[PDB]
Amino acid sequence: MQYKLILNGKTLKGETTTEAVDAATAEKVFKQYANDNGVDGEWTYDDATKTFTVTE
Repeated sequence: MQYKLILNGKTLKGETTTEAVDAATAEKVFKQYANDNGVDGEWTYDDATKTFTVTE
């Protein structure tokens, strides 16, 4: 119900928390949104840490 999104813009780092019931949909929407905002790197789906990380 709770996930984490860590996106490192090479020179920019930020962490946030959100409570949703559809990570599959949110994860996809956030990816396209982050990319559009200039957020790139390596994304993955961690089940043991239910946390996401992106490194430009």
